[PDB]
Parts: sequence; C-alpha cells; structure tokens
Amino acid sequence: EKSRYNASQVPPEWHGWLHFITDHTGDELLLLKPKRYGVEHKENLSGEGEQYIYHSKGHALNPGQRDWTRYQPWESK
Amino acid sequence: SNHTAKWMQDTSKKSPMELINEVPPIKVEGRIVACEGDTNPALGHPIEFICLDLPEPAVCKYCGLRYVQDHH
Amino acid sequence: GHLVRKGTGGRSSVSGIIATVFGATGFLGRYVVQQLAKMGSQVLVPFRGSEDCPRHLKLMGDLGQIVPMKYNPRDESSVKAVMAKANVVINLIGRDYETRNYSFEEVHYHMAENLAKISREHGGILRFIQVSCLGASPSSPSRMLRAKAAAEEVVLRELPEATILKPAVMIGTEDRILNPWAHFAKKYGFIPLFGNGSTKIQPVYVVDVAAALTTVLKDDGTSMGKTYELGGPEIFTVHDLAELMYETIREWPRYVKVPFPIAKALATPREILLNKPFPLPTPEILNLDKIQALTTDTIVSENALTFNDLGIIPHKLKGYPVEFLISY
Amino acid sequence: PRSPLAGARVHFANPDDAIEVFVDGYPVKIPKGMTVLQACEVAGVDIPRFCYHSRLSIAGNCRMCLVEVEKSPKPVASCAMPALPGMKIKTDTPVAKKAREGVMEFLLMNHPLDCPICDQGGECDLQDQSMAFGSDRGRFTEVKRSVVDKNLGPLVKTVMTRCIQCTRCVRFATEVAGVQDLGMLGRGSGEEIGTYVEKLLTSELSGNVIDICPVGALTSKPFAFKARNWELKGTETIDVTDAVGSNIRIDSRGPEVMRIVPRLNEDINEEWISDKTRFCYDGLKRQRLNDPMIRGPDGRFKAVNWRDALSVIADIAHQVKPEEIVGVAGKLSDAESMIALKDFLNRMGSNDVWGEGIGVNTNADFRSGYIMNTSIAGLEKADVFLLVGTQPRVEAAMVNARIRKTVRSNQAKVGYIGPATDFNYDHKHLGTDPQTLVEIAEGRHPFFKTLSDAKNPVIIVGAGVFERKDQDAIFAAVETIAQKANVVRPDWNGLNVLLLHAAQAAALDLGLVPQSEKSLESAKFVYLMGADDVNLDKIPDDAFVVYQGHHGDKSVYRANVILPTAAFSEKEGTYQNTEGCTQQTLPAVPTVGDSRDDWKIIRALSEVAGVRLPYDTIGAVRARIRNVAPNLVNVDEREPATLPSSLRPSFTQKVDTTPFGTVIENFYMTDAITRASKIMAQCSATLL
Amino acid sequence: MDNQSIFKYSWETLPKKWVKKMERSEHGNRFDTKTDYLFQLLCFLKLHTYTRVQVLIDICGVDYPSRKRRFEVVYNLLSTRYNSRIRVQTSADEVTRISSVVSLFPSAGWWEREVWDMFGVSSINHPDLRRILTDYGFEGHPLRKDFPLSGYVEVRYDDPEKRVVSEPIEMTQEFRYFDFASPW
Amino acid sequence: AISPFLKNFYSSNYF
Amino acid sequence: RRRVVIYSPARTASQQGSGKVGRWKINFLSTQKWENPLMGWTSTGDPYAHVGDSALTFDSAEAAKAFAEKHGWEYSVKKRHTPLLKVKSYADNFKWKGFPK
Ligand SMILES: NC(=O)c1ccc[n+]([C@@H]2O[C@H](COP(=O)([O-])OP(=O)(O)OC[C@H]3O[C@@H](n4cnc5c(N)ncnc54)[C@H](OP(=O)(O)O)[C@@H]3O)[C@@H](O)[C@H]2O)c1
Ligand code: SF4
Ligand code: SF4
Ligand code: FES
Ligand SMILES: [Zn+2]
Repeated sequence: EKSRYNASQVPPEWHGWLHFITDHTGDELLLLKPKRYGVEHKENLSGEGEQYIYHSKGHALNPGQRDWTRYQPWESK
Repeated sequence: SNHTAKWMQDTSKKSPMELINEVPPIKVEGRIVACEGDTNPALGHPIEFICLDLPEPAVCKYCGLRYVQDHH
Repeated sequence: GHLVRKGTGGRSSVSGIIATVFGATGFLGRYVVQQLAKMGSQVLVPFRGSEDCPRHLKLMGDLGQIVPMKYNPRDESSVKAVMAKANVVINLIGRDYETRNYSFEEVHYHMAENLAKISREHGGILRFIQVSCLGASPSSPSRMLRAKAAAEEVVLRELPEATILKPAVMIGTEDRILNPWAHFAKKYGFIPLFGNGSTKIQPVYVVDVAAALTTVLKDDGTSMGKTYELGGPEIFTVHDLAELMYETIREWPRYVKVPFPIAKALATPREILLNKPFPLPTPEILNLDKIQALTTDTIVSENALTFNDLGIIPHKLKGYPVEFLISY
Repeated sequence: PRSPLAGARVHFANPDDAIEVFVDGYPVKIPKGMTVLQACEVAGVDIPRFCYHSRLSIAGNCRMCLVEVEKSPKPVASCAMPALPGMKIKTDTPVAKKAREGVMEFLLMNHPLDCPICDQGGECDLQDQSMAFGSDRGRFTEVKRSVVDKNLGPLVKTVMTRCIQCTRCVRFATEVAGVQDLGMLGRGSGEEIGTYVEKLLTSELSGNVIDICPVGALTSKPFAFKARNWELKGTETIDVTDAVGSNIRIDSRGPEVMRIVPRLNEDINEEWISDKTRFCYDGLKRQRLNDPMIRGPDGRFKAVNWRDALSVIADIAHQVKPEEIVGVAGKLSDAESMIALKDFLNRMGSNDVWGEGIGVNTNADFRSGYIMNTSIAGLEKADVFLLVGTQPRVEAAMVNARIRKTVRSNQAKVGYIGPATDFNYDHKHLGTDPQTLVEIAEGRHPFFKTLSDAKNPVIIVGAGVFERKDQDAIFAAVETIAQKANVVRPDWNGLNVLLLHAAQAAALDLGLVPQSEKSLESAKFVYLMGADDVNLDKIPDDAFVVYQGHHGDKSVYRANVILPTAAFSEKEGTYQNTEGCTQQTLPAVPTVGDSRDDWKIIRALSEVAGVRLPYDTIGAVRARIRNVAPNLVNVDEREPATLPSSLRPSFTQKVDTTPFGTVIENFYMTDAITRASKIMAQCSATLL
Repeated sequence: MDNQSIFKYSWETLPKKWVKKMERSEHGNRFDTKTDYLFQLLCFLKLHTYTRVQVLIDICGVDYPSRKRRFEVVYNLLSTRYNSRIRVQTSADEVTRISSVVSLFPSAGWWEREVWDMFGVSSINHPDLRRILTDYGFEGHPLRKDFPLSGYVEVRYDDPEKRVVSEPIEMTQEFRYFDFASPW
Repeated sequence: AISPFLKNFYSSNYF
Repeated sequence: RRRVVIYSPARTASQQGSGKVGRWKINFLSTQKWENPLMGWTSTGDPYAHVGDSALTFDSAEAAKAFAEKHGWEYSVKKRHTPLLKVKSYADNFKWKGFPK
C-alpha cells in the first residue's frame, strides 16, 4: 500500500516471522490458523471516525449505551 | 440469551454457548474420563474426572464436552 | 422522567444532566461547558470543522463526559444524530460579522429555527436555553439584531417552554472589545470613540453570566418559559470603560473622534466587496454592528427580569474580571 | 496467664473441684468431663478439625485432630477423648506433625482438583488446613473417583465430587434441623451422601447446612459464582424479618449486597439462621421505589420534588381532618421512627396511632405481660412446655430450634394448643379451644397435673392472640394457671409471650395501641409506614393515604402520596426482640435513589406542617426515647420486668368459644421485603 | 555471625546509665535507648577509638498506632573501619522534641526533614526545617496509619475559569481492599 | 429561614 | 467530625479457625458509593472509605478507644460475644433410652 502504509497492517503470522520471535513462515502459521472461529485482521484505525473506532458499553457514541444500576424501579403501569 | 446479552454485543456471530452446544457428545467406552483437549499442559483444563452413570450427557465444568457412555 | 443526583458534586459524580451545547467552541461556550461539567453532567459538543478547536474543553471533565461529535450545520440528519440522546440543549451559535457563504439572517434566524424544529422532532428534551443578546425587536440598526429578535420570537413560538437569555456585552479573559483595544493601543495611534464617545452600556462578567445560565438550568420548577436579560453591575459609558482599560494596562489614553462619517464610510466597503469570490479579512474594530449598537444606547430595560431575580449581580468590573489585562 | 481461644467463658458447674492438665507444658484448669480438644482450646492452641462442631455431637471421623498424650500409645484423637487429671498432652511433636501430614495427604489424594471454579475457594477449611499443616508435594498419578452431582431444591446445590465423608450435614440434619432426609449411603471409597429417592429438603436451617459443610460441595444456589470471599466487606447487623432479632453479618460489595451469614451470639441464635432470612436480600435489590411520587388525577403517578410533596401533604393535613388522623407504624421499623411519628401526630393534635400487628382491643401494657420473660438462653432449662395458639416452627424459627434443642438434651414434655401443624419433636396436641385452656386453668385435662408435677415449667403464648377480640380472658386464664401451678416464683419467671414482628416490641413499648376500633373506617388522612391494613381495604373512598415506606409492593396501589425510605440494611435504628433485648443495626450499602430515613422525613414533614419537633439529631431523638422508655437507649442489654401481671379484666364472661386462627402462612410471602422479593417466591412454589 | 565483637565491646564498656534494651539477634543488633541521652550515646560512638561508627546510613520512622509511645525512630549506622553495623532505636510520642545529630553526622538534615513531614515527630535543634518530600502546604503527615492511601484533598486539575486548582477527592473506581487472611 | 436541618434534608441524605 | 464504631470482628461463619478473633477494630460507617456511568465501577468521595479496616487494626478496645478520643471524632463502642464452653461426651452421644412404657 504505497501511499498510506502503516504498521499493524501485517497479519499475526507474518508479525511473528517479522519480529524474529519464531522463524516459522506465515504460510505455515496459516496452515495452523485456528478454525471454528476467528476474525480477519484489521489494522489499528483509531482515527477514521468513531464507528470504525469503537466504544465501551456506557459511552454515548456506542449504539449500545448500557445502564448500570444494580436494582430496578417499582415502575407501576 | 441473558448472560451473552450482558457481555457480548455483536449478536451476529454465534456466542460461546452456541458453539459448545454445536459440538456433539464424545461417546466414550468406559465409565470415567478426563478432559483436557490434546496435551497435558499448554492447554490447561486440569484433570476433571467425571462420572458417566446417567442416561444423559455429563458436562465437564471446563470446556463442556458432554461425554457419554457408549454401551449399556 | 425527572433526573436524579447520584453523587456529591465534584468530578466523577453523575447528577443526571446530559446537555448538547451548540456553539460550545468559543467564549461563552467554553465557560458554560466548564460550569456544567464541573457540576457533573455529560456534554455533547459539535464542531463545524476542525480537529482541535474543541480540544481544550475535552479535558474539563471525567472520562467520556465531554464528547465532541461531528459536522454540525446544514443537515437535519447530523443535528438529529447530535441531539440523539440529550436532556437539555443550549444554543449559543452566532458570529458578529457576515461571510459571503453565510449571513446574519441565515446563521442566527434559520439555525435557531432548525434547532427548534429538530428539538420538536426529538421531543424528549427538557430545557431549551437559547442565548441571543441584549438586542430588541427590529427597532434598532445592525440587521443581526432584527434577525436575532425574529429568532427569539420563533424559538419561543416553536417551544413555548423555553428560556431565552439576553446578556449584555461580555468582558472576560478572551473578549472582543478589550483585547482589540489593547492590541490597537500597543500597536499604533490610540483608540477611537465611535458615535459620540459617551455611549452607555452594561458590561458583564462572563463567569457570572455562566453561573446565571447554570442557575436557570437547574431552577427547580420556577421558570420554564421565560425570556429575560442579564445586565451588569454598573452603568459604564464607553469613555469610562476605555479609561478603566487604560488604568489597568498602565498606559496613557488617547482618543480619536469625528466618529460617524469615518465609521460609516470606512465600514461600508467591507460588506460590498465581501458579497462581490474569496474570503476577506475580519472586522477588527470597524464592525458595522459595533457602530450601530454604539450609536444607540442599550443598557437595561428595567422591565422584565434580571440577575437580581436570578442571582446576585457580578462582583465588580474593576478588581478580578479585568485582571486578565496584566498580560500587557 | 493464657487466655482461651477467642475468649471462652468456661462454666465450672462445680467450682469447688476441677481437674488440671498439662497442655504442651504449662498447666490449665478444666471442668470435670471436658474433652481433650476443649482442654487444648482453654490452654490456647487451636487443633485442626473437620468433623467436629461445637454445636453438633462428636464423631472421631475426619481423623485430623490427632495429638499425642504422653502416658498413652502413639496416636490419639483429640476430640472424643475425655481429659484425665495429669495427662501429658502434646500437640507439636513429630508424631502429631506426621499424623496430620499423612491424613491431609490422603484427603488431597482422593479429592477433586477444581478449586478455581469451586466457590469456597479462599474460605475452605481443607484448603487452609492443608496450606498450614499439610505437606507441599503430592505423589499420585492414577485415576481418582468421581460421583454425579445432586439437587436439593433451589437452595443447596451440591457437586458431590468432593464429599469427604464428614457426616457434619448428616448429624446436623438429624439433631438440630429435625427432619431426617440426608444420610450417608454406600461403602468404601464409593460412599455418597444423598437422599435415596431424589427428594428435596422441605425444612429451614438448610442455609445452616451450607454453612456447616466445610468443603465447598453444598453451596447456596442463588449465590452460585457471584464472588469469592476476599472481595466483599462484612457489616455486623441484626435481623428484622423474624422476631428473635438474629445477629447476622451482611457481606456486600459496592452498593450491592451479596449474601448474609450468621455470627456467633450465644444468647439469641447460637450460630444458626432461619432459612427465610439468609435468602431475603435478592428482592431488597430487585424491587424498589426511589422517588417521591404524587397521584395524578388520571390515577397515575408522577415523580415530584421533596419540597412539593411535603408541602401538599402538610397542606391537606392542616386543611381537613379535625380529629380523624391515624398512623400505622410499619412492621419493619425502628423506635426512632415510631417516636417521631407519634410526636408528630400528637403535635398535630389528633392522635390515633398504632403499631403493625397490635390488637385494636385493650392490650394493656406491662413489660412482663408482653415480652418473653425467660431469656431464650434460660429456655434450655425448662421441663414442661405449654405452647398455646402458636406454631413457633413458622414464627421465631430460632426459638423453635431452641425448644428442639431442649427436648433433645433432656426429654421435656410439650403440650401444644391450636390448629393442626407438623411439629418436629414428639409434641402432644391438647386441642384447639380456649375452652380447653379454661379447663386446664381448671382441673380437667390431666395435662395440668404434669404442670404441678413440673420443675421450671414454661407457658408460651404466641403474639397472634393480640389481634383476637377476647385477649384479656386468655391472659387471665394463663394468670390463673400460673397462680395455681406455681410457675412465677422469684427464682424463675417462666411465663413467656412470643412475638411475630421486629417492630412489635418497640411499638408496644412506646405505647402504640389504637385508642379506638373503627379508626380506619372513620379516618380521612391515614399515614402508613407498613402495609396490609385489613386487606388494605377498611380505608374509605375519600381518604388521603400517604405511604412513607420502602420496597413498595402492596397497598401502594391504594396510596395517594408515596415517600421512599431507607431499608433495614441502609440505616441505623434500634429494634427490640422478644426477650426484651434492644439491639441496633448498622448501615451496609448506600441508600437507593433519593430516599431518606424515617425519622428525618417525619421531622421535615412536621416543620413544613408548622408544629415542629424540638429535636433534629439522632442524639436528641434517643434522649426523647430515654424520656419515654429507657432501655431503648440502654441498647444491648436485656432489662427484665420485675412486676407481676396484675392487669384488670374486662370480659369476665368466657373466651368467646372460637378456635385459634392461624397467625402466619406460607412463611415466605410474609415480610414485604421477601414478598416483593423472589427466591422466597420460588421456595414457596416448590418447598411446601 | 557478623559483628558480635563490636557489639559486645560497646555494651561492656558503655556508661550503663542510658541503655534501656539490648537485642543481639542475627537480623541486627539493637540498642534501644531513652530519647533523653540519644545524642550522648551517639557522640560516645563515632569517637571511641574502637567502636567508631563514623557513618550514619539511615534514620527511619516506624508507626505503631496501638501503643502509648506511638512512633519509633531508628538509626541504622555502620563502622567502615571495624566492618560492623548497629541499629540504635529510640521511642518517640506525639509532640516531643527529639535531639538532633546534624552536629555529629551532617548527613541527617535530609533524613530528619523526611521524618518531619512523612511522620510528625519533631526535632529540637536545626534539622527541623520545612518539609522535603511532600509537595507544599499539606494537611497531615502522610505516612502514619491514619492518612488514607488516597489523601484528603488531592484532586488537582486545570480550570479555564482561572488557571488550575486543587479540590477534594472524588476519585472513580474506589480502592478495593482484599482480605486474604487465613484463620488456621 | 427553614431551620437548616431541612435545608440539608432537601439535598442528599448524608449530612 | 464523624461517628465511628469500635467493635471486634466476629469469627467468619464459613471456616473454623481462630487467628482472626479478638482483634479490636474501628470502622467509619461510610457508605456513599455510586455507579460510574461510563463503565460501572463503584466510585466514592469519602477519604476514609477503607482505611479503618485496611490499616487501622488495634490491639485492644482500650487502645482503640483512647485513639479515637485522641483524634476527636466521637465513638460508640460495641459488645463482643464469646462462645460459651459446655462439656461434651461420646458417652452422652451413645446414651441409653429407658425401658418400654
Ligand atoms: N459580542 C459578545 O461578546 C456578545 C454580547 C452579547 C451576546 N452575545 C451572544 O453570545 C453568543 C456567543 O458569543 P461568542 O462571543 O462566544 O461567539 P462565538 O464563540 O464565535 O460563537 C459562535 C460559534 O459558532 C461557530 N460558528 C461560526 N459560524 C458558524 C456557522 N455559520 N454555523 C455554525 N457555527 C458557526 C463559531 O466558530 P467555530 O466554527 O470555530 O466553532 C463559534 O464556535 C452569541 O449568540 C452572541 O450573539 C455576544
Ligand atoms: S472445597 Fe473446593 S476450593 Fe476447597 S480445597 Fe476443596 S475443592 Fe478446593
Ligand atoms: S461435602 Fe460437606 S457433607 Fe460431604 S463430607 Fe464434605 S464437608 Fe461433609
Ligand atoms: S475432629 Fe477429632 S477426629 Fe475429626
Ligand atoms: Zn472440559
């Protein structure tokens, strides 16, 4: 990605092979590649709008916006 | 339905409970088993000998695998 | 759906309020959001275009209390999503000078109307506090004032349960009269006196205007549809205000005169050339609205309501509220 | 100079003689037949135990308390070893150390390995005993033994993989509980503990079972995996659901209460807790009202401010009612609130205030007449019981357990009058009629003979009789029984009256009895702190009803103004219990929403209503309390009543020949807290 | 097993008027003395031509909030010539002006200032200058068992109202305290 | 004049 | 000023040890917590939220009383319940019921 090249674009397997931790090639670690679940890579955006960014369960920008009360009201009809 | 609703948020991919119910039982041969996976270390789940004297599967209390006795 | 105080004041105490502050990027916006978040309340600030203009008021509150959101104007969906979950809405938008792609009418009037209509849409609001000016009906020059009075009327009409504050001219750590005068004096030949030289005004301390805004915000069941003005602690002529600035800056006063012809003939070309294809400079001290509001005296109506009805008048415009001049 | 463990007041029944033994050197004095374990305790050294509890029988079963008593062969079980004069006890000798190491080795050998999921991990005896006394390495590889878990109702779930065969639960369930369901069955390593027909356990004190059972197998279901012990703080308070005022400890984290557990008090409840109370918090969290509310004329409720609420209530109070102002004191309320309410009403001028379950009839006031005279402790010294109109198993479960303890210790004939019920100790059923009570106050019903042939009898009248119309006749028949059977002697005053609330004692003490009978009918402005006023119904069509309460579930749909308050775990009040002993609770968790304490809300209401109260601080409130009834400021010591029952009867004809009605039903849906609470609801649905 | 020689010689030749307790452990040898003769004792050492200490390593305070003499001052000091170190440990209450040693060992002004503000123990002669470690005008003495871990007034943040300010504490996620104790 | 007790009572219940 | 309560924490109702009984300890009955709206952590504003039972452990009621009186805040001492020590017997376990009635 010649213009906007940024670190963390490397997938995990090649991240290992590149940081010298283990000289196992990305193709081998991808032969391993846990099945039955998994999430494709995604670089650390953190700046391209909050929705590409993320939030907790109480932050107003999160479409969830939980509520923390640890009780209930009486709430008559 | 409520626990995964408390912690998980996406509700697009299946929750852990859904996957561990998607895995079928094991149908072992004897009367007692031990659940770790396939290694003793590096996979945790200390030895959890569990009985199999009921007509229903028996969970493992770590990584519920639901072993079942095969014959009578 | 009455909110509940769930703390003991100070930061990290909830106290319920969630407020969307349109215009919370400049002077009164800074002060009012400071007051609100210090009291303890979530605040959503929109910024027209920047990445760092609201950045300062990002720190005046606990984590996730202040939230800067998105591009504000000229879109109903944007304003709606900004007011998605507010409890109160505070409007302060408004410049002091027209720019080709905008106009006093457009900005003040039409944006007040837009905010009123989108609040009607998101009719889950509790308090709409609109701050306009010490400006009356179209009975005065400076078309900003006419449009702002029409905006006052239309916001009262689209929201009979609203509160419209009419503060006098503000002086504070960053105002647009004292700092221009000090700049002008320090630069070259000293200050001018427009109109006559002895025109009367009621300057007011901005922290106290903000305290009045917080007071009227809380105001437990006492005034939910009111429209009134916020004067100052004492009557000041412009000459005496300039002399106050000079005594506080420790310099020699000098005044320029024959005000009306130079004022008009030197402030009129700006608007013409403006509406004629690229932005033009800012009106340092030759602002048309300055000329108008100085050729007509506007102090206090003494008729509707006041600080005295809300809370004690500002401390005094001698000791602390002018102490920021010592930078010179 | 060596204080016993925890402090332990030895008895010395015959203080003229007492043996002395050498514990680890220096000597100690000991009563006649005390065990080696208690001798070591007195000397001040704890010995590791699993199968020995100071309240259950002994059984040398765990085989971990081993010590060496010189002048004997090699091993000795400390418990069940009666001390001898001069035996040379020794606890820290290589023999004892190796004995403990080996026994712990065997336990941890055939134990499961699931501490990090097994709650009680961080509290476990077996864990701490191993870490402090056992070895550090295990030598074992082969397959262990595992059994299937078991269900015992929605209170005590068991993962029996770790039932180390102590029989603590068995001995408890057969001695203190009363119902024989649990039992140890099997043989050898294959030995389980479980009811053989997969039944449940329809008794209280099962929470006491889960406290007894040391290793984490029997555990409370509604506290499944919510927290370890090292995470949450404990505040020592009392109980308000029952009437005994049990001493408990509320374990809470943040603004949430996680559980409650008993704490030792060898005067009221030994170390136990009735099943109702241990699970009474979930709803205290669950349902709640946390805003002052006003009824909008469409029959709805709107949340208003305290200023407006107090203003409207004070306005209407002054407005209409000249002489028809009544106030019902709550079932779970404190003497502070009661005295404040009574003072506010009497300053308002119109006074009909009365407690929760106190009868509309005369209900004379003599402390010896309306408190349990013989302290619960002394109740272990009776020989003949005369329970009338009372099922103490359902009300005052701790007093029931005490009576069962007495009957177990020494067989004490017990005669019970009233409706049919399932007692758990060989009870005699004498009939259902105050007519029978008359006959026994007279010569028929030869059971009276037993009384005359009795040493230290006890006559227990349940407080449910306060609501019956003819109460002076019942109490006078009891007076005649006492006079003729010699049961009121100065050495021993065995004439007890139970109670069935926590606020009833303090109410009857301050004097909250209704001056009239048709008070609710004739009223027009009722001030409630508690519910039920007869089926919340006797109140007329037009009547200003103000419910100054908490956890609103019932009668709220009749209320006209609503004032939220602080529960019994969020305030500091004074509650008096049946033996006349006055305790005080302590705050544990923050108030919910914006509710306020009861005496505070009453004083504020008075001030805004004009006539104000001369006191505005808890100190002055308790000073007024000292002025009206002093023991309530003499908190934490029972002040007996040294005056007889010389009341004056007013019926003088008969006892109305009507049977004794049942006083409390379902044992769980009473107590509005539990009622609007929940685990009690499913316990009521299943365990009955 | 280290310095029995110096300790034994020092105890057997001292003026035994001003020694209240002696402990010849193997962790460290302790001369617990009276606060009235401390300067006298220390000036005996550093000068006697056998047990000359000549270097003061530490002056630390210890707090025991259950004894009538609340505090405990401790002087750890070695003898570079005789390869030995001793620990002279004195008692000290709330206000009780303790003697100074800045005349003998000039390396105590900073350690005595540190024990002035961390604890509250005074010091009669020179070294009791103003506080050192804690920042500025400070309410308590923040190392006894009463000054809580999070301080009384510690919120300190900027104010565009004026510039910056210090306000009472309202921290979030309160300090959790775990128990972990073990009744054997 | 509202007998400052009440002034506190209208605020939070921790005074 | 603050009202404090001096008590001795009773034995835990789960274990059977004794290394934590008879240890006088003062608590500041401080309960003013609330839920941090962002995450859900338990905030507070009392400086004495935990110190009383996190560092202040006293040796006896006399010492704790003198210390509270010294710092000035008013106190109210509580009572300490101790287990009564009866006498037990394995023979009493294996007692003998009487003859038939
Ligand atoms: N002269 C006075 O001091 C005075 C006296 C009495 C009353 N008032 C009133 O007080 C209020 C606040 O005054 P102020 O001194 O603080 O001025 P201000 O900070 O400049 O307030 C206007 C805000 O809206 C932004 N804005 C500018 N053009 C906009 C547009 N076309 N659409 C949307 N937003 C736009 C401004 O710049 P950014 O885009 O950078 O955010 C600023 O954030 C005004 O309503 C004014 O009439 C002022
Ligand atoms: S009860 Fe549970 S936590 Fe304790 S040692 Fe036994 S298995 Fe582990
Ligand atoms: S699980 Fe409980 S009842 Fe069973 S042997 Fe263990 S301690 Fe006893
Ligand atoms: S306690 Fe003595 S044998 Fe178990
Ligand atoms: Zn598993």
